[PDB]
Amino acid sequence: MWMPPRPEEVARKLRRLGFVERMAKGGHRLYTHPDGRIVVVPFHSGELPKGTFKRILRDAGLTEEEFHNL
Ligand SMILES: [Cl-]
Repeated sequence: MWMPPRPEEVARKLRRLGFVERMAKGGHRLYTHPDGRIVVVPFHSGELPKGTFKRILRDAGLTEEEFHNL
């Protein structure tokens, strides 16, 4: 089963990989990693739509596995 992740849990996992928050405005935050990945995450809702979660994984350069273990 598809379990919609919470945006703040996604942000904690990104931060554990070395992404750092560079903008916070309008209920969104933009995170960059030293290797140049750039990821925007919406926080206005408590859970992310599937497509937004899959956009975040794409832009973060992650698989589901790596994601869940952080
Ligand atoms: Cl980990």
